[PDB]
Amino acid sequence: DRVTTQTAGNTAINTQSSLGVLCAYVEDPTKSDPPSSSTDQPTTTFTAIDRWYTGRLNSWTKAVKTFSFQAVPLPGAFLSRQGGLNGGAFTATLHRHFLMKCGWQVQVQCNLTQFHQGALLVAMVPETTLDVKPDGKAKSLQELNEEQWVEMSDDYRTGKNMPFQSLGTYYRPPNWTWGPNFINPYQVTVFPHQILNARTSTSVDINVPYIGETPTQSSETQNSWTLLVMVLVPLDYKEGATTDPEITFSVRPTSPYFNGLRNRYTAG
Amino acid sequence: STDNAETGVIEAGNTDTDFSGELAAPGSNHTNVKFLFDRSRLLNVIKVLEKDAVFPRPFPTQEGAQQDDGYFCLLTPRPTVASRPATRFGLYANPSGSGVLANTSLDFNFYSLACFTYFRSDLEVTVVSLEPDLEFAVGWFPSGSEYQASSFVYDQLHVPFHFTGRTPRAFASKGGKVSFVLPWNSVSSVLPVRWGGASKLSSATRGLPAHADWGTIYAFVPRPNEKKSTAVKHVAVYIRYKNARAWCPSMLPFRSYK
Amino acid sequence: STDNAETGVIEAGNTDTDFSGELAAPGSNHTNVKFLFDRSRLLNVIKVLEKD
Amino acid sequence: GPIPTAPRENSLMFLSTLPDDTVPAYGNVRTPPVNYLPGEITDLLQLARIPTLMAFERVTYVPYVAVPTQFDDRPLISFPITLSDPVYQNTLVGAISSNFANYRGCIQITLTFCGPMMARGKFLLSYSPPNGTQPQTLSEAMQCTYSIWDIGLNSSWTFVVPYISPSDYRETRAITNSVYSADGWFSLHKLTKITLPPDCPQSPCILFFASAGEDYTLRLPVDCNPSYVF
Amino acid sequence: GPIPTAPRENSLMFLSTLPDDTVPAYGNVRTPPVNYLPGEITDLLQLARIPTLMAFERVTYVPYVAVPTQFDDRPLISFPITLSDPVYQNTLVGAISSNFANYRGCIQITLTFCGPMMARGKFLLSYSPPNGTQPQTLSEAMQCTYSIWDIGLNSSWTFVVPYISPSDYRETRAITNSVYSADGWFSLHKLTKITLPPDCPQSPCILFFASAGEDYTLRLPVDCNPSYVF
Amino acid sequence: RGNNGNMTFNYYANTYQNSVDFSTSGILNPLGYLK
Amino acid sequence: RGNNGNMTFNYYANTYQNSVDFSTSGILNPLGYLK
Amino acid sequence: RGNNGNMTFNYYANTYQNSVDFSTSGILNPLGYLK
Repeated sequence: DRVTTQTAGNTAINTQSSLGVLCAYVEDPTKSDPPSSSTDQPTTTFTAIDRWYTGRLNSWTKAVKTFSFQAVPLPGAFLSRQGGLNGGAFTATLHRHFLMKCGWQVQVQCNLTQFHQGALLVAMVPETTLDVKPDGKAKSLQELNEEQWVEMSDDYRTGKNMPFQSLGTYYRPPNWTWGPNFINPYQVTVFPHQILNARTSTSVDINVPYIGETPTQSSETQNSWTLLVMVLVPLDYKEGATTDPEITFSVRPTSPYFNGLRNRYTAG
Repeated sequence: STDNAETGVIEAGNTDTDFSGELAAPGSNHTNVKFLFDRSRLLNVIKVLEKDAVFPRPFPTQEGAQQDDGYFCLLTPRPTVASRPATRFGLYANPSGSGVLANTSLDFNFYSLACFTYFRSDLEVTVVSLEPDLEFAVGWFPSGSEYQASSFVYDQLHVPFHFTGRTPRAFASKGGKVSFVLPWNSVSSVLPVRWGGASKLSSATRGLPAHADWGTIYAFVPRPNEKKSTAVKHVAVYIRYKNARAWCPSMLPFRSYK
Repeated sequence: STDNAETGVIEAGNTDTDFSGELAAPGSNHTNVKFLFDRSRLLNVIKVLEKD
Repeated sequence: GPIPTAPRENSLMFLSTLPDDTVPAYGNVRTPPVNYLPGEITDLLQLARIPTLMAFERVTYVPYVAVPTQFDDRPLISFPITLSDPVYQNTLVGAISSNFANYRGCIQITLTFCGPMMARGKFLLSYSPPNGTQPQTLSEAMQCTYSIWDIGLNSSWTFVVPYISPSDYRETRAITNSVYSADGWFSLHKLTKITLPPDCPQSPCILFFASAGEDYTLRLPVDCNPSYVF
Repeated sequence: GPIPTAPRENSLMFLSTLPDDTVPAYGNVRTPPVNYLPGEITDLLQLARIPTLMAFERVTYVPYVAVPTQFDDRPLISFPITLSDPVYQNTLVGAISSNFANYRGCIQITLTFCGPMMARGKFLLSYSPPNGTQPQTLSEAMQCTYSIWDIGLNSSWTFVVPYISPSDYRETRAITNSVYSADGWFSLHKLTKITLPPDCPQSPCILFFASAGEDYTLRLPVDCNPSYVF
Repeated sequence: RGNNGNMTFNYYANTYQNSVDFSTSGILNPLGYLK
Repeated sequence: RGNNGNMTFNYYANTYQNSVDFSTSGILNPLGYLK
Repeated sequence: RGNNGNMTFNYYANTYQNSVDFSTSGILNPLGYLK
């Protein structure tokens, strides 16, 4: 009846105005079986990682144009400490294994009031590469404080700026005009999503199961799911009201598994 | 009818909900995914080998390296360049200047109806000649292998090794056609239409899958090395998915507005 | 696991013998001798007779 | 003894669409199980029946429409009903339909009001079958099929375009405006002006969604257009 | 009357791997019995599951490794796990695997101590899944999967490399070090120095064997490399 | 099933005509649920 | 058995298709035993 | 029926050989009546 409270481990979250919980593809997204591509003893969930982890995004401002977006690669967020996120036990255990698989639960929060106008779209895009710079290297924490909100242009629309394999000098460089990771703004509502606007609610909750091309993926590189936020109607408010609303989100892993124990990972 | 679109789930209705009327009959089921994709189509055009070949080197290749280009074709809907998997489709809008021109390919229909994320299916291949009264053959090897490059001497006549091997080789009569089907042999369970992982643990290129294909194909003339002709020849390759399946929705290309 | 290789006969094991784990499924039987050798291949090249 | 037979005139022909199989080469292969992947798609209608955002011109394109403050009798916005029309171009219904030749069933439209919670107003939605000239006033609009939608607690309102055609099935592209391709117009009318309290932003915005109906159906596949790559 | 039929596009084609027979020419032949020959082989796995000797460099190759007397923290010996690696080249497992494309199951390693009966010592065996850099010290080795083996009455000790892979089946050759070809490293550590009584030879030697596991499996034949003849 | 017209006779065996997944030991349903 | 796809029909007789040995009047078993 | 001589065997299925009308839910008779 618009009041709900979600509990897990030693943490609990509530809301004074809810719209429901969206289950992605199945009746019970939590149910899952151990992987069949490894024969060692796996490591199921323990009570110290059944939690909600919270972080902070950049603030929404009226100067933002339409279809500008922000992205958050789920398994990569912990590893890169984006937006101040820190997993503690989950991060420590993820840094000490070779393989990992798990679903997710996410929720976003905003604090608009009845005197504001605007709308935000929140969706979970699978198998995306919005977190990588055109040169092919992951964005540093300094770049986010400059590109507050990612712009939208024909390059993103057509996937013409994807990661690039240098072709050497024996050939002659061609003209690149299309790629498989394009983004089509008008069709983003295909993925599991909820629409957030000033007049109706202040939070959105989505539940998602595991997906991958193999039963399990490498810990340090898998990027199957990604969180997306996009602007549909630019913000506007009467002069004198509260400005620059804040945004926050929380995440929870479900039915994890691990395999291939080893020492702390180190790049080389 | 009153409803809330913010919930994400909206129940489809009919004319009778708000007005007087009735629902229409089913009709036909031509939208079935299995029935839609079982149709042959052109994939690529390649030359015909007349001697032992040298497989192209990896992409960081500098100038001056000797190899054979445009003789091998990959079996995969994804973009490719220089007989190796790629990530961005290419196009030469100014055919001039130095440098070798890179072969390219793509499956226009498949990516025009690529509404999902993962795919799996068998595949049937066919080849056709583009020259009058030509004799040729076609060879194949599975995903994750390589082409042997050497020859043997019989009666002082060199014979390339690709004549023999325990992986299929087929011959056609004058003006004939070659046809056969292949299984799904990649290590991965499904073929990713779009990907965002990395294969190597470091120095990798994100979004470039390693084994998203069925195999590799090439054509050659059944004659010894001593009969290298003076004119190039070409053939055309046709593929046809069989018993297809899809697994997760996605979005379609962006049709630009003039 | 302790064993003596000098006896010639050694019993094949699995992952579970000394660690926690389980055995894998069979898979396919492409190693069968009868199925392996039934494939054509080149043997020799010879000339064509035009007289006795 | 040999069975005597005579091949027909159609022999050695290669037909792409032939409904039959061919000879195997490398059989006896066994593949990994795929029980672990959820959400298998069985028919593309499952995707055709998901709403998506349309587009309009702000003169250079946006999905929403801004309600003005001036007073005039023309329709606020009106677009034809033809799947090849630009407005449906990027929506899933249009994008999928462009790969076929015929269709049936009822199209569906949805709207959502994203203005301040304190606003109040009413709107009129109408659908006009084909005529010599399209409607241009409320008096004319009232006579056709129409409905009244009022701003309240709930934000969205769905509208269904009935399938009224002189023949079963209809063409999905309009080379010329025969009665079998074009099927009238849709238009939106502002019945009453919006009321807002002092110190609130003006000119609220409204949003559109388009999707297939319950009894929608396609037929007769056709080859696709590759111009997008350029 | 003649049965009318139309041959397909694939006619008069010669396919080496076709799964069917042909016409006989000289039938009705009867051959001697072969009941007297024992030990018929039914599957080549029977031979793949027999241990054999590996090889290393003495700098010019020997199957054993000599235990030094100096003290250092580096692994005594370490080689990768990739069937195309030289160490497995001449062993039966590698030699047979080079003729196929995929594999499953658990590999097996065995050792045997051939030193004087009066010696005593202990060794540590570890297996490290893939990482940015390979292990280089006992502290790191202890964390991975490992076991302790001590010299006693019995001479040999078997070790099993678990099959831990991100996908079913794996490639049997490494054109490039994708996660589907290389699968980490194996290394041996001398936990304690060897103790010998006076007037005994120093630097004992240790021996290696490699074989397939219980649940090993191959798949997808491929043509072989004839370079050995030269 | 599919774009296959024959309904009476099959020459080759199933395991040679098609690929199979090795074992281990109506109206369209909707996608996306709310509770 | 073997790399043979047909499973329904055989035209020629067995003694003409194959050679036979004239009479006189599952899991893999191991090779090499110890007692 | 018609100019069709075969009366024993049909290879392809009916729905692929012919077109069909989807459902909805002797001596010659004369044309033109008087009452």
